[PDB]
Amino acid sequence: ANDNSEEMRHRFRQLDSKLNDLKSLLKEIANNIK
Amino acid sequence: ANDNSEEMRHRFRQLDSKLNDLKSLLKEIANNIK
Repeated sequence: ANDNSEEMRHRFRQLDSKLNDLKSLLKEIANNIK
Repeated sequence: ANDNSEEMRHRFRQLDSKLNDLKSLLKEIANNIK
């Protein structure tokens, strides 16, 4: 049983968590400046 | 031997490095404002 969907999928999930970390950083700066 | 997984994969790696550069910029601004 072999597939290449889950490896790109796991890439998508880890970049999604990176983007959410970046969103948390942006909302941190949004709370700090205001 | 032909595949299209590695070209989209290399796109994913170069955008991941772009995102990490953006994270370094955000942490630079996070260090500068504070």
